[PDB]
Amino acid sequence: VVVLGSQEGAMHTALTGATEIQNSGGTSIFAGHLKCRLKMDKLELKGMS
Amino acid sequence: MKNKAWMVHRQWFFDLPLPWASGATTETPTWNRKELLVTFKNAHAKKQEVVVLGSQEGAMHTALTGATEIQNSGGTSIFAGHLKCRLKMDKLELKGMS
Amino acid sequence: GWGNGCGLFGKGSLVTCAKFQCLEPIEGKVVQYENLKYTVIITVHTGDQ
Amino acid sequence: SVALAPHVGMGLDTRTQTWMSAEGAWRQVEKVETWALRHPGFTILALFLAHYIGTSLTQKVVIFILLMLVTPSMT
Amino acid sequence: SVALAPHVGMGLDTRTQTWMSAEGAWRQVEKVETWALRHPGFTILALFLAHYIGTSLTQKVVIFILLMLVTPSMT
Amino acid sequence: HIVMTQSPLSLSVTPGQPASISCKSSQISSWGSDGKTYLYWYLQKPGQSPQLLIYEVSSRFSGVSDRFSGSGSGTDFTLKISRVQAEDVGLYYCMQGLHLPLTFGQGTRLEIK
Amino acid sequence: QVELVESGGDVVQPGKSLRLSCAASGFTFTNYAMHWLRQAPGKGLEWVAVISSDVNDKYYADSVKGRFTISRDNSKNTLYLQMNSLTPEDTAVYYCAREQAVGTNPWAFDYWGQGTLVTVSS
Ligand SMILES: *[C@@H]1O[C@H](CO)[C@@H](O[C@@H]2O[C@H](CO)[C@@H](O[C@@H]3O[C@H](CO[C@@H]4O[C@H](CO)[C@@H](O)[C@H](O)[C@@H]4O)[C@@H](O)[C@H](O[C@H]4O[C@H](CO)[C@@H](O)[C@H](O)[C@@H]4O)[C@@H]3O)[C@H](O)[C@H]2NC(C)=O)[C@H](O)[C@H]1NC(C)=O
Repeated sequence: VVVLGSQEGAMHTALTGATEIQNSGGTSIFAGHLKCRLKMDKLELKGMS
Repeated sequence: MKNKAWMVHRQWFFDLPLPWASGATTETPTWNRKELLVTFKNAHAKKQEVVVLGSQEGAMHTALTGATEIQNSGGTSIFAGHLKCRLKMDKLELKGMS
Repeated sequence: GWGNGCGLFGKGSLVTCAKFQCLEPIEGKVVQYENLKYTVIITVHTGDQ
Repeated sequence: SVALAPHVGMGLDTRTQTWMSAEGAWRQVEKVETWALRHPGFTILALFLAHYIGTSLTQKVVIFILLMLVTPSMT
Repeated sequence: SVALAPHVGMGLDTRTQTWMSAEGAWRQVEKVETWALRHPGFTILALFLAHYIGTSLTQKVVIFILLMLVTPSMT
Repeated sequence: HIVMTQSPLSLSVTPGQPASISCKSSQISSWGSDGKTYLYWYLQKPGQSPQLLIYEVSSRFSGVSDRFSGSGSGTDFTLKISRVQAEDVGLYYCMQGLHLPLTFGQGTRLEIK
Repeated sequence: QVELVESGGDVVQPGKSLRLSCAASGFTFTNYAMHWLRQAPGKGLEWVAVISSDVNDKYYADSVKGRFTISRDNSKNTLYLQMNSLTPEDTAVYYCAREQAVGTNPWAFDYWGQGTLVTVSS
């Protein structure tokens, strides 16, 4: 009976297409996208006059 | 590796992608093809980072799927193979005829 | 660009060197034919107990 | 990396059972089986391609089998 | 796990560089090339199979290339 | 010769409760070339040898329970335990690895209240 | 799985030199920087000396600088510490710490030895 070993190197090459995200404290993801609407009705420019 | 052995083909050993060295038992060996372990990751063309990719022991165990294990532990005693021989029975005697 | 202290706008070069130290290497050893010792055991059907 | 090149079929074959000869036998087949179970649309794509590139039934079967065996094996 | 189920084409796609993209873009291609250079006779066998199965200049080439892609990576 | 000053010297807390240990440096232990912060947290269990819990400011070491987490950026670092068990008795020596003559802190003590 | 076991610890009168030995097992020794650390009874952990991967490079704590000597017998897979001009203050439990398995620091501790006790008294 023999234990296979440590699968970290195999895991790292099995993740060859995944996207990395920084995980320290808050798991602040840095990849992604967001759709947002810009309602610029109340917005003005300084010093038109 | 790690108190284990295998009888791999020489060319297959020379082909696998891991950083090799002269193996002259000297200190501070210099490894060729270090890029197989380090992985640089430019995130947003803002800066660059370095990783070491961890231990390849489990992947190497998988990459030995067709190899034959032997008992290097103790006395490097190989227990796999075959041999052909011929037997000259001209000099034998039965010890029981009389 | 100017936000990084450089007057010229465009793409800049960058290098990242890191000292790589190896832990737990794997040795590969040949065998020479002047040091190989086969062993054959021969047993006669003596009828021993 | 290293796992992609198993020491299988190199040529040295002996009576003694090799390393992981029980588990590492069907590993490649199970990879393709799981990939096929996970991605079903490429089955339809391969059927279409085999039908439209093969003029004989045996050609269609061979093309379909090779397409199923090539893409999960590639990735 | 085993380096036979990479996250190459499935799932999300973002603008950021995925982990180990440039290092592994050509990994399987290099594997196929080194296997072919190490075992040349299978090229002859694949040529034989292609030229003796369902021959038409497009099929005769697609079957050959597909088999030469299947066998090394499948290994 | 960066001297490490720890805020708590004795932390008596009931089980199933949080805990915050502070190890304040005399200088920012942020290596400029890589931007990392080399602050380590060890725990010598009573009648035992010291272990390594968080081998950075916030990246915990292998084999460490789920609850041990750190923080801090330049000089005010923390060791947060979420739910204290009965095994947490020990001495939480912090350490800085930034400079060669590395110096431990005096080390707090945790007991069950 | 790594095992670091101490040796050489015993009683000694002040001024008499002593040589400590750290036996190592469970990993390739020649590639790892090794350390010596001590804990005086009821006192905080205090690092003593470090030897890097290359044998020549060594460093010592200023409180003990010039009194100790650290050596590496990597062929036997063991570490050597030479204690000279011992003081009754220089009594503590001494540890043998390996280099960090994963990280960025060239020198760090991840696995500590069982510990040996040396007593300097009259
Ligand atoms: C690779 O990266 C590592 C770590 O990331 C670097 O390690 C450095 O190692 C050197 C020694 O090899 C360390 O030098 C020590 O510096 C101490 C700093 O003290 C003062 O620092 C200021 C600068 O802020 C100087 O201007 C002063 O003059 C002081 O030096 C210094 O106190 C210490 O000397 C003391 O200790 C030694 C050993 O105990 C005594 O022999 C000596 O007499 C004195 O008492 C050292 O000189 C340095 O701190 C390490 N740096 C870091 C970040 O850890 C490597 O240098 C990097 N490069 C290579 C090639 O490895």
